[PDB]
Amino acid sequence: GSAVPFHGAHQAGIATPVQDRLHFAAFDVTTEDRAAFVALLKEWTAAARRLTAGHAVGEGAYGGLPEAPPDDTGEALGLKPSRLTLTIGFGPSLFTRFGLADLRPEALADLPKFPGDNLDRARSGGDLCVQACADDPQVAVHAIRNLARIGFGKVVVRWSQLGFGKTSSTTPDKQTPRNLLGFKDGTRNIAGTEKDRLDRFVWAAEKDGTPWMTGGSYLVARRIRMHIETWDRASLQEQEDVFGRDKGEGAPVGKAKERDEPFLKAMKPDAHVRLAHPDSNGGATLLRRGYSFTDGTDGLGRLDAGLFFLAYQRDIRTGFVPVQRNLATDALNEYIQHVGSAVFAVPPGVRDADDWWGSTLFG
Amino acid sequence: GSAVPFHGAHQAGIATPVQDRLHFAAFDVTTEDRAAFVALLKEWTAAARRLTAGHAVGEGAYGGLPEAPPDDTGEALGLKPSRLTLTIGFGPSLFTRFGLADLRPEALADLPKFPGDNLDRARSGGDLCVQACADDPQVAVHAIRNLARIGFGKVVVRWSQLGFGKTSSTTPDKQTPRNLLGFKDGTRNIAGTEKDRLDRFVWAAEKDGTPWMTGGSYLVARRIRMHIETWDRASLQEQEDVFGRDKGEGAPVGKAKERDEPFLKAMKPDAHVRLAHPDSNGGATLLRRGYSFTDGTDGLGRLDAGLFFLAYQRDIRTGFVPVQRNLATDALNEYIQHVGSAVFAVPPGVRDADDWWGSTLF
Ligand code: HEM
Ligand code: HEM
Repeated sequence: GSAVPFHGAHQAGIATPVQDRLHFAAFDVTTEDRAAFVALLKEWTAAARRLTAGHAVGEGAYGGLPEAPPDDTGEALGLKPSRLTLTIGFGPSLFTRFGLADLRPEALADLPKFPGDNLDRARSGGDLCVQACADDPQVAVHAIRNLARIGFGKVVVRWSQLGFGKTSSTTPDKQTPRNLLGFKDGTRNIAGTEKDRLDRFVWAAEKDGTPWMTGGSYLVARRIRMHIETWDRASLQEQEDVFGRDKGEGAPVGKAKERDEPFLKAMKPDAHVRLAHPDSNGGATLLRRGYSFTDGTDGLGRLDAGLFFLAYQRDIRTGFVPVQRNLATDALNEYIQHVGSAVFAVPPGVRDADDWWGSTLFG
Repeated sequence: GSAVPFHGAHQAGIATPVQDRLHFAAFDVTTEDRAAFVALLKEWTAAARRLTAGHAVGEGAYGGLPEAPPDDTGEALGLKPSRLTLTIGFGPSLFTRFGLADLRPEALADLPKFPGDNLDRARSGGDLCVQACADDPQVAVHAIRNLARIGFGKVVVRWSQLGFGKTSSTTPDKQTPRNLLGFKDGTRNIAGTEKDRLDRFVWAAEKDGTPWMTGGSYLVARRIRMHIETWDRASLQEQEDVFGRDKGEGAPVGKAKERDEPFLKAMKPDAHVRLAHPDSNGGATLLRRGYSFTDGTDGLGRLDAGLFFLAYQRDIRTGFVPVQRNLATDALNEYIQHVGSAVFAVPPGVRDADDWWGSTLF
């Protein structure tokens, strides 16, 4: 299909079909004035309604007064909506502003330091995020560029990441995508069709303790670099032993098919799948919605490439934290490094044409 | 999703329809052994035949000996060829090695300094380049990665540039793409069907004075930063005056349709199209084939944005040089800065399955 509806009980871009491309941006707030910030949220919501339907923002990209700047910067003219979704989230640091300190959710927990972390503070944190997903990267970039422009004077862009998954024009919808290590990635995940599993593991409930967040979720972002040239010198057996699945079919060891359920005892004790599996973590289960990246080459000639990992969950303390803690001895650690991090509370959806992003928090 | 044929009188990736994604790499050579370098060119050619057909390199991505590394890194398994083209070029610095000094073509000229240039030396130059273009970014990264792996110990990556979306056209029958300033870019180019114009302006000929380059071309690459804060506060009229075309349709000033011919005297004297047009430059004409980029933020609260400009021509001295010199007074200069530069000789095509990249030189 061509467009994804913007309105709902939940924000789109979480349980809705995974699009081919990502532009993720974190913003910092520069105003102290609550009223001015609320005004921005309303203007952003109006723009998002236009963008997700394939229309220009405000009065358009051309045809207005010649002596005024155009309302829309124009680089998406002639393109389709491209299944664009725009998903907003609020960082812990937002809650030190506007008198919000007592409304920070307990489920919006600060992450501990994990072994091997090497976080760049410039590419970590942020007061706000917008996740822009679409099948055409120019559609996603146009959205971020215009939201940043509307917000100028009240917010700045802290850090930005481009990503890619599959190319849907050429690649069947049911084929699992491969990551840049060459392994199928996504086999055992929560799918958007699994209503009950979403209620149990992804959406915040009223009884969880923070009423304004009912129908929202909690997001963890990790920029994870791969040591590509080291990995490529490893033997085939070493690579398969790191994961506990074979590289060609992606079946669990001792099984024949990708979707065969794993027998954890046949994998090495520090294999990634064995450590990450819910049965190893008291039942803890995540929705993964991440994207590959390749940014260029670094000063030594090496490929700057990896996984921009995104996980959604009902509570950070019972989702990402236990699972990542259990990866302390993962065989994969030799070939990766976490170099950026942030956490966000993703509010409930925009109910109808008169609602706006953050209305349950701000009133 | 289809394959583009690899063999021909010319390399693919020039007159070919422009693909959605770019991965460009420049390499420096680290061996002094001519025979070892020739062996690398042959192994690279064999890999390129596989990659452009959607097959894995060497003996494949899996099912070999458990105790050896796979020949192919595996991340393009199950993907279509996706119009992958691989185009190789040789930089001026290459000709200081392997006894090649007297074979350097005259048409491979060093560029002069241009006013406004702020060139980063680390993201400029290179002994050789590979341009990988495809509709799928994973297919393009896979090709560059596997070529670099095969070359370990003989070549190193100097610098690379990814392009997320095209800003050029060799197919006038299809929609012209927009750059990040919001204007159509590629209306008046050279089309892949225009055989006469390609022979006059793009392909090198025997009589030009370097026999080994017959059927090849010359490439200029310029990395250009865009001052999008400054641009986004300009009025609509200011933006249109800079180019000489309207923003919505992309028609020449005063006309109704994109593809109507420009009437240059109705444009401002410093308009980009007026200064760049062949009629303003003694007939000099280019094949433009560039892509947009964004590499994160600038550290000052804004998105970074630019255009990786690529031009092909029969002689650098009669193509890019005169046109860029004429852009000294361009109104666009207020909004852009050139921050990287490289030139390359692009050899002729790989004729058949016994031929190899660079065979006419070596
Ligand atoms: C570059 C980093 C990573 C790579 C390359 C990677 C790769 C993979 C692969 C190939 C699988 C098996 C196929 C599948 O079920 O998806 C897998 C499964 C999984 N990964 Fe990772 N992963 C990475 C990081 C992480 C992180 C940071 C977490 C959580 C903190 C995580 C959690 C999981 C989970 C929960 C599973 C599914 C296990 C199961 O239920 O069978 N992964 N990963
Ligand atoms: C960021 C840099 C640039 C931008 C945004 C830009 C934009 C444009 C636009 C919008 C057009 C009109 C549509 C078309 O015919 O393609 C154009 C035309 C053209 N540009 Fe540029 N351009 C840039 C840099 C350059 C450079 C560096 C050169 C060559 C040195 C160049 C050469 C041309 C030529 C030859 C034309 C066609 C003129 C004609 O025959 O009508 N441009 N450019």
